[PDB]
Amino acid sequence: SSERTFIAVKPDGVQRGLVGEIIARFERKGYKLVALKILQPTTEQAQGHYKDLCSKPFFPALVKYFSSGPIVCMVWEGKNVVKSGRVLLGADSQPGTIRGDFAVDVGRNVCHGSDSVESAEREIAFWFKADEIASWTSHSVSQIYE
Amino acid sequence: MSSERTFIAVKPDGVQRGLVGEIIARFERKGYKLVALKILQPTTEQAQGHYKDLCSKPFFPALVKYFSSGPIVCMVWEGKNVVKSGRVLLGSQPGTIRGDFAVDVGRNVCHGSDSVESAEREIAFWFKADEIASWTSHSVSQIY
Amino acid sequence: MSSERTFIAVKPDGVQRGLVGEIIARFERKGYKLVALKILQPTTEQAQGHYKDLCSKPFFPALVKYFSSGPIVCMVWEGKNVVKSGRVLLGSQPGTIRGDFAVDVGRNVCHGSDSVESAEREIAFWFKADEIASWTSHSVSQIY
Amino acid sequence: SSERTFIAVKPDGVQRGLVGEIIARFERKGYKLVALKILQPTTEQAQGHYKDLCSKPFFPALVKYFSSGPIVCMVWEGKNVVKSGRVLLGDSQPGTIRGDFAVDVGRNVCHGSDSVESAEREIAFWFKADEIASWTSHSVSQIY
Amino acid sequence: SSERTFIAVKPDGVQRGLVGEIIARFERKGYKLVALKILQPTTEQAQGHYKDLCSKPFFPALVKYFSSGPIVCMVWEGKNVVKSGRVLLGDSQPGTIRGDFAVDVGRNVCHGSDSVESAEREIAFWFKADEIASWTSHSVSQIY
Amino acid sequence: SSERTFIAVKPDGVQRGLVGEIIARFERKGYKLVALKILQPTTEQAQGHYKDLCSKPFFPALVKYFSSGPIVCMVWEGKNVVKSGRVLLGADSQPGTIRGDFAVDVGRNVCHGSDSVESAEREIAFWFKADEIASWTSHSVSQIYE
Repeated sequence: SSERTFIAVKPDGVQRGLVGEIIARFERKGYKLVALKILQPTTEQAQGHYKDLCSKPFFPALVKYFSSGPIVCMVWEGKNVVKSGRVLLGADSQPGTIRGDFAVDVGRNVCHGSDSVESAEREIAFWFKADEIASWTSHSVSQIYE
Repeated sequence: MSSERTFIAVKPDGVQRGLVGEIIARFERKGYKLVALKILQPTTEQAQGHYKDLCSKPFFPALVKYFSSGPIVCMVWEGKNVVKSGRVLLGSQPGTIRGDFAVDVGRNVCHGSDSVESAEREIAFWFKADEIASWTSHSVSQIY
Repeated sequence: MSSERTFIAVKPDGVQRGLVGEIIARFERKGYKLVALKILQPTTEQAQGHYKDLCSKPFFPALVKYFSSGPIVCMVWEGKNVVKSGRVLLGSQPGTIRGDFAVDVGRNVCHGSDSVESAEREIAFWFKADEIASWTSHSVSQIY
Repeated sequence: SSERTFIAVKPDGVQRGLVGEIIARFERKGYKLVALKILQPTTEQAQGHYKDLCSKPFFPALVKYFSSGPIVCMVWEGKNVVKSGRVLLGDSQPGTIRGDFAVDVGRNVCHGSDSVESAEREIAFWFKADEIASWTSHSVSQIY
Repeated sequence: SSERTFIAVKPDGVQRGLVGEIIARFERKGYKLVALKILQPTTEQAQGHYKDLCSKPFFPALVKYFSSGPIVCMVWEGKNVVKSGRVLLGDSQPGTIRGDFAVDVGRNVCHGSDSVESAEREIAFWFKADEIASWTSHSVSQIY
Repeated sequence: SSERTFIAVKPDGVQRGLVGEIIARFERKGYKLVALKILQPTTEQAQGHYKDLCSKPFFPALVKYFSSGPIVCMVWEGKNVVKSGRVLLGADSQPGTIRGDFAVDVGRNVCHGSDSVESAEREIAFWFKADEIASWTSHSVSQIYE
C-alpha cells in the first residue's frame, strides 16, 4: 500500500544516459516517485551499500567501481513496488526489461533494485534522510488501485 | 484462418490514463487489421451483460459499474491467431500491456477475448454487423 | 472553453500504414480528451458530402473515391484550443504527424478541422449525438 | 563550457508522469546531469523562485500552483545548455516538451532558466554546492 | 570477446520498414555494428544460406521467399552477441522483434545466427573480409 | 520520382548508437532504402568527400576527423527525398529533427545529407558502385504516392 523500494542507476547506466528511460518506465507502470538524487558514492558509502559482501571475494573492486562515478538514487512507492521493481529491471534478462534492453554483462547491469521489503527500507534509510522523502498525492491513484 | 477475429477493450482506467493509442499501436505494429472501433460509456445493462458469466459472484456488482463508471474503447482485430496474439500482447512481464502499465488485477488496463468462442460472443455483443468494416490491407502479403 | 471540440480523421493511407494508434497516442499525450471514435469505409455519398465544398473542383471525383477506397478512422477530441492544437499536431516539419510520416499532399495521412466552424460541421456530419461520449477525466485539473 | 541551466518539472508534469521523458530528452541531446532532487515547494520557496514576477497580477496564481505539489529540480551541464534547454521545452511546436504535452501556459509542464544569469540564480536558490555532482561523460568527445 | 553474429532483416521486415528499429535495438543493447549492406538474394544465394535445411520440405518456400526481395545483412560484435542476438529476436514474447512485429513463422521479420559456428559460416558467406569494419566503441568500458 | 539522396551517419553518430534511429525516421517517413554500408574513410576518401573545402581553412582537421572512425553510408529513394532528407536532419536545429534531438555542436552534428540533386548523385557515385545499389518495389508505394 505505502510500500517503498529503493532503485539506483549504476555508473554505467548514468554514463550511458539511461536515467530518464528507467524513471519513465516506473512512471508509466503507475508507481509514485517519492525520493530522488544524484551523487558519486564515497568509498565508505560504496562499502556500506555492499557491506553484505565484505566477506565475499573481490569486494574492493566492487567498492571502487561503485564509487568511480555518479549514481542516481530513487525511492518509489506503491503496491508490490519491490517485487514489480525487480521485474521491471529483469534478471538471461528478457527484452522489455531494463537489463533485457540495455545490459550485456553482470558487472555492467545498469541498475539495482532492492530484493525485498527488508532490503528496501535498509537501503532507503542508508541513502536518504527522512526530509529528503517527499509525501504526495498521485491524482491517478484510484485509477491504478482498487 | 486469416479471418479469425478477437475482441479488445480498453478499460476505463486505460482510457483515463491515455493508453488507447498505445494499445492500438501495439496491435498495428504486430501486423493485425483493425475492423471495428468505438468508444462509449457502458450502461449498467451493457456492463452486466458483458460480465454475464460472473453474475453469481460476490464482486459482480462492484465489477459491473466500475466498468460503467467511465468510457471504454471497443475494438475488433482480424488476422491469423489474433485471439491468442491478443492475449499474449496483453500479458505479467514487461513488453506486454499489463506488464508495462498495470499494477492491480482490478485495474488491469485492458481486456482481450480468451478464446475464439468468447471472441464471437463479445464481438456480436458489442458490435452490430454494419459496424464491422471489412477491407484488405496492402501489407497482407508482407505479414501472412 | 474546455468544451471546444475538433474532428480528426485518419485517412485510408494512414489506416493502411498502421498510424492510427500513433496519432491517437499523440493527442492523448497532449492532454486532450477522446469523446468519439469509429472506423468505417466511406461510401461515395459520404465522401462527396464530406468534401461538399470541393464539388466544383476538377480533382473532386479523384479525391472522392480515394477517400472511399478504404477505411478511415473518425475521431472527436475535446478540450481548450483543441481545433488549433489539432492542426498544429498534424503539420511540414518533423515532430508533427505529416512531418514525420507523409510525403505527398494527396497522401497526407490525416485530416483535422481548420476551424471551430468547420469542426461543428464535420462532427455533426460523421457522428450522431448518441455516438459522442461525454465524461470527465481525472487529469483535467492537471492539464487545464 | 561547463555552462549550467536549471530545469524543474512543474507539479502537472510530475503528476502526469513526465519526469523520465524529460530527463531522457536532455540525456539524448547529450547534456550532463549534475544535480537532481524532488520536493514540494513551500509558499516561501515559490515566491522566491518567481521573484522577478512579483509585480505581475498572475504572480499569486503562479505561487500557489508551484507550491501545490512536488517538483523535480535538475541541473544540466554543457555547451549552450541554457539555450538548448529552452529550445527543448518550446506557440510551442510538436517535438518539444510543451509542444508535445501541454495546452495552457499556466500548466506548461516544465521550467528552464531563461538566461545564464537566471540559471546561476535559480541553481543557487534551489541547490547547495554539496548537492552538485562533478563528473566527466565518457561520451564527451563524441558530443563536443 | 570480439564474438560476432550475423543478422539479416528478411524481405518482410525491409518492406514493413523495420530495419532501423532492429538496428536500434542492437545498438541500445550495447553491441557494435561492424558490417552492413542491402541486397536482393539470388536463388543461388538463398539456397546456400539455407544449406542446412535443404532436406526439409519447406526448404523451397524458404528459398523463394528469401530471394523474393531485398534483405539487410548485418554483423554485430561483442560478448554473447550470438545468444543475445537470438534473445532479442525471440512462441515469441512481446519486447522482442518477432514478439512485437511478426505473426507467422514463415514471415518472422528477421534472422540471427543460431550458433557461433553458424555465425562464422553465415558471415563468411555474405561478407568479404574487406567489408568488415574494425573499430572500438568509446562506450566499451561502460558496457563490458 | 526516382529521385535519390545520399545520407551518412558521421563517426559521432555511429559511436553514440544513432544509426538505427536515423534509418527508422527515414523509413517511417515513407522513403525507400536502396543502398547501405559501413566503413571507416581513408584519408583520400575523406578528402574527396570534402574536396570543395580544399581551399577552406582547417581542411586537414576535417579530413582526419571524418577518417577517424566508421561512418554509415545510405542512399534513399523517393519524391523530394533530397529536400525532405535535409528537413529530417535539421539545421538552431529544432526538436523532432535528428540534430534537434541529438546534436549540440556543428563539429559534432551526427549526420550529413546531400544539399541538392546535384550533390546527391556526386556523393552517391563517389561512395557506391552501381552494383551496390538495390532496385526494388515498396509494397506501400501507392499509399505514399498518388
